[PDB]
Amino acid sequence: KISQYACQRRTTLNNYNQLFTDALDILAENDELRENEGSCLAFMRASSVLKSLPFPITSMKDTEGIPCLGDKVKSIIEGIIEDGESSEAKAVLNDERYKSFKLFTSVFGVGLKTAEKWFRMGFRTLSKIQSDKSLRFTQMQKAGFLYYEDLVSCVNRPEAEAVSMLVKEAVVTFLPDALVTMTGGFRRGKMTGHDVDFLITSPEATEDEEQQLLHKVTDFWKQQGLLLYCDILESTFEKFKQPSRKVDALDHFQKCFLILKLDHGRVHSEKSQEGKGWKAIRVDLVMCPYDRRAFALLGWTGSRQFERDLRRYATHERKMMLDNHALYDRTKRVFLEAESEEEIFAHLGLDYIEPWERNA
DNA sequence: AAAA
Ligand SMILES: [Mg+2]
Ligand code: NA
Repeated sequence: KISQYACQRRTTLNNYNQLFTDALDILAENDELRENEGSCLAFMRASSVLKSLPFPITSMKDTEGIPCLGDKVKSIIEGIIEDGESSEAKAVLNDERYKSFKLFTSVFGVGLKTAEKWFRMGFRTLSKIQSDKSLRFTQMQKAGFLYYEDLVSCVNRPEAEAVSMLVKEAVVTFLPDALVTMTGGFRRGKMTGHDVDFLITSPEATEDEEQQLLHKVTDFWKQQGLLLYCDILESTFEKFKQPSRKVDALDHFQKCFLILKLDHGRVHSEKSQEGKGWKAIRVDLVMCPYDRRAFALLGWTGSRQFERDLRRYATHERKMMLDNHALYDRTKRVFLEAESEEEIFAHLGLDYIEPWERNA
């Protein structure tokens, strides 16, 4: 019997139900925009469970025994089986508010509030926003518009690997024992991504050395002329605090949101200049204390739905509190240690789910 | 105030 929890399902990139899940993902995104958290969650859970199926749904009978498929969701599935299209998802794709929100938030530095503001001002295109003489843009938005075409184009695996080399080369210059791991979608087996994320940790670095590494690495790139954008968020990590109770847990580790200049010569692909000879790439770096590296790796590998269900399962089924920094057992009244993701899964009483099986 |  298929579990209601993504952390008890294996979800690989061979999705046999993309016709259904692309429609459910659009409906979930619209409910997020319309601030309908409940309807958003119901569509996300339904989309997630269909992504785990090893076969395509071809009739309503095929949905028998599948959890997280309410009456509203089953009406949407029925409509797609009928003529290969979702009239509901088609109406969202043609909605002016939905189109504007997708288009405006595609800019780095533009979120829900700024997209809503521009829509209510009567803006509908990025050309009209950029050329407006009354609008004032944040430094993040200026970078978002300047490098827009590069940031909107997919980062592929040769580019992600080229970025990994740059990150490792810079990091070991200041901390030679540091462990650098690519996380996010690429760790889950994805061919593309909007950004490249890394977890950095050092077994021998001091509290101060750990704090200074992201500043040293970004100053080095600034000197080389590779730092196009940089925002460093200082750590608010607390060694002895209980893990988050929130549905969507916050990460308190030191991190930085960057835009790096990736020279074409560094990329070893099949297509190896054409234009400027470089590509702007969104990169995130996270630095964590050595003893929390398994919790941080688990949180940053994702997917977002896999993380939500992991934390929900820990709370509701095991009376445990899990977040990117720790695992606390409320019955035993102890923090649980882990040197690997496998040990976290074993503490939770879960069969180990490989990173490429976490595409929930 | 509003970047996973
Ligand atoms: Mg990612
Ligand atoms: Na955005």
